Amino acid sequence: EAEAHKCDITLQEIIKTLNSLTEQKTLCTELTVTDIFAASKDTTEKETFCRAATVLRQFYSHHEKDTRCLGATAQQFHRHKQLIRFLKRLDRNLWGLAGLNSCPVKEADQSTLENFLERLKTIMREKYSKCSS
Repeated sequence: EAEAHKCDITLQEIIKTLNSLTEQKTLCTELTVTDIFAASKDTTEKETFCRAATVLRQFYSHHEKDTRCLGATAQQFHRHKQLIRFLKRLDRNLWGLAGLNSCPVKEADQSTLENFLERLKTIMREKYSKCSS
């Protein structure tokens, strides 16, 4: 089924979705998140995708039905379901390519969902330029 590669087209749409996840960078990113980009000795690109894929998992399960991220507006609701569908999509498109179920992401200080979403985009733009071989 593969022809050229599974990193130019698939991962490409995964990067665009990455920037879309930074739309709610104010009320939903006020909580926190492990800093996987705080001390990365020498992990792999597929291991980094699964790690951030687990953190994103809990982000689309509870924060989608939590009131802390809801707010208090009729338009904020219709816009919320939009970020929940884009996030759950990247959940399988990020690690689905990695190939690693076990992903112990419980070793890091309490970073912020903001600085983490920024380092997520950057990491996808410089690391995605090394999938070919």
